[PDB]
Amino acid sequence: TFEGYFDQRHTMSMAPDVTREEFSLVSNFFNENFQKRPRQKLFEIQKKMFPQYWFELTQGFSLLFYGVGSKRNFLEEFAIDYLSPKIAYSQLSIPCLILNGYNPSCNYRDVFKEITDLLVPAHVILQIQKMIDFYKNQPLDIKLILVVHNLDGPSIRKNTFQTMLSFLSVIRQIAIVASTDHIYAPLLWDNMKAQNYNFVFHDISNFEPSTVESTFQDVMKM
Amino acid sequence: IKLFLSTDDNLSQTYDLSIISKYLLIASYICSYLEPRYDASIFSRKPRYLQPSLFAIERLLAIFQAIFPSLMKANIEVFQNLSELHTLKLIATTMNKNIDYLSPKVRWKVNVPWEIIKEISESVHFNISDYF
Amino acid sequence: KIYPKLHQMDMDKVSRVYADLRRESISTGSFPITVRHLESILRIAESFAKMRLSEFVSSYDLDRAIKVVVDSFVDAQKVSVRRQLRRSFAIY
Amino acid sequence: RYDEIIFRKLGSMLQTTNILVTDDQYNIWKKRIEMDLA
Repeated sequence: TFEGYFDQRHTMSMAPDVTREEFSLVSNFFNENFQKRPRQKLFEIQKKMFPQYWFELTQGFSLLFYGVGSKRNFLEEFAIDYLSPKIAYSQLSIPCLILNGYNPSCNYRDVFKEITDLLVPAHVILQIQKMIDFYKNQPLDIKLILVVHNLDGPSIRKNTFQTMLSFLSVIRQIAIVASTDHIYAPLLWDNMKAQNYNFVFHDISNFEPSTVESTFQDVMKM
Repeated sequence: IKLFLSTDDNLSQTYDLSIISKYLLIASYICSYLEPRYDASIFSRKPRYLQPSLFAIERLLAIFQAIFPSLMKANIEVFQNLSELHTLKLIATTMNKNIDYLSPKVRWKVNVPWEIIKEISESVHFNISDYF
Repeated sequence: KIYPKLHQMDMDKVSRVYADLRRESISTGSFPITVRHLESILRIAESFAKMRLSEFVSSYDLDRAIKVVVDSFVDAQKVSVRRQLRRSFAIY
Repeated sequence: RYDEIIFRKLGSMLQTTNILVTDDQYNIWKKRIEMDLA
């Protein structure tokens, strides 16, 4: 309850020091061994929602995946094995763009270069406006699939990057899938951003270890 | 006479807000002007002219939950209204470059004066005047 | 002359009010609600009956007694809790 | 039950909606009425 908030000389050196290499070993062993079968069974059961996810994406509802545990592998498996091939074999090979929000070294201009190359026939918002005006006359067929891991990523958290991603979802011929880990993630988006994003919210918590994301921050600083 | 009785230099229900937004603003004004000492004293069952002080997100959420009319809890709509408040320049932050709300070093403060929050409370029928 | 007698027809209507008052006084600085305060409901119901000169304690007398005691308890709490206990005892 | 709980938590359209009477309840009602019908 809320009353639990109102009703509320040792050092870390007293604990035995663990090196980074020693840190990796136990982490890997307990990630691979412990809770293997039940989590794999949960993943296999969760795969049953692939037709629903496909239908939602074709209707234009963006997918936001949240909950405790890593969501990179789930999105990779979905987008690679189910979404992209079926779109090609039912519309008649669809390119898929993967953005790593867990990397602080990203740049929005670099991603926009790939977007322009993949979408625009031969001041980012000015070009996005031209894309929107162009794709109005284009048929309502999915041409590019966009996957954005960690919409709460360090550089991704910034308002400009969120604005750039928000104007992307106006075009129906673009499929957007995003994931978040922060509990206060909805604080980032206002009504205008929510309207442009068109997320349908799905909790996909799986207690999957964040092995990849742990590489960009040093545990030795703790 | 009516032309002279008013300057008419003014550029011209003053702020259309959802109930969640109104209660969030009411709680934020309490946070920005009430000492952290009195939170447990007043809200747990166990100043008009100075500049507002900063407050944390958890204090705002706790006071909002305590004053919202069984728990309301925090859904996506609550945080969406909170972000709308910031976008409307009703709540200020401690940052000016590269806005990132999730950075753990950013605090919040109220930009809405007393004369507006008085009428908001009147429209809500919430008696703030008895809390000070 | 008038000495109204009691009947146990409305035992629950008083017992539950007493339990509610004790529960609401468990963790707030308020009246020292005890058995002596329970007796106040009965005595003031008897006083209400003695205004009608009735020989028996009726349900209406107990209703007014409960109203008076509960209102007296509620109107003494702090402002933040008063508006909650206004709705917590809306039954009475 | 486990599958229905996770379907409800996941917000899946595969989970049935409790607007109509459940198959088991109506089956029990039909069997109990029919057992004394003849």
